[PDB]
Amino acid sequence: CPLMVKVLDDVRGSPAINVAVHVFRKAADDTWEPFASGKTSESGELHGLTTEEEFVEGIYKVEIDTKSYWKALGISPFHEHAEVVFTANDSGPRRYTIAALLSPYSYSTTAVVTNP
Amino acid sequence: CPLMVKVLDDVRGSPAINVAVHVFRKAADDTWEPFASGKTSESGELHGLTTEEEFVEGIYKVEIDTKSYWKALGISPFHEHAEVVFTANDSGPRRYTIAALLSPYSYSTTAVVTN
Ligand SMILES: [Ca+2]
Repeated sequence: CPLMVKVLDDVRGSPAINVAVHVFRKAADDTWEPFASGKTSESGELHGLTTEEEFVEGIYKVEIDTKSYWKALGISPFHEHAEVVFTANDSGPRRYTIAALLSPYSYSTTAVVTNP
Repeated sequence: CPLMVKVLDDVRGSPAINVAVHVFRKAADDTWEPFASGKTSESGELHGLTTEEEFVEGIYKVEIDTKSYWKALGISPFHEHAEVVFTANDSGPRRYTIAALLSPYSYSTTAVVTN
């Protein structure tokens, strides 16, 4: 599993469950092509987005649907989504974990990158 | 000043100076229309991006060119840029400050909206 996303809720001190995540890959015409998507589990994690084969080198955008998460909890948020944009696999396959720590008017995002 | 952007460097504990910042407004066709841009000052701040008359309700994207900032310092970065996408909503709080706290493999962003 070469791309994983983990999301935490900093208001309630819990994993952020059922958060929609969309991944896009920058296409040759500079548009964003849908690549993969899913929802976080009860642990706040989203596994199984892609495979080593499918996950070619390129520029990827991970969009985390934070606004819907806050709306479901009955909280007024500021951001539409959290966005993480990065070049992946430029020197061969790597494994990427994108974390997002969410508050209504702020978020933090970190990447952990490991070599298989 | 309806909109200000402040950028900080969490490796050296300093303002992030001469960082390119681009703001876009979402158009009816869902494309991103250039709205304002500039480079951060010696204080890490970018003022004078827009006026009250120009800054209408809608969805805005702030793209901060972090990759160019780190690479020039000789430090290898992860992100292409930092992105902040938000809805501007008319109410009492009318001055928006978007702050970005930068590290090579992470960033934090907060918004302060005051009256
Ligand atoms: Ca390459």
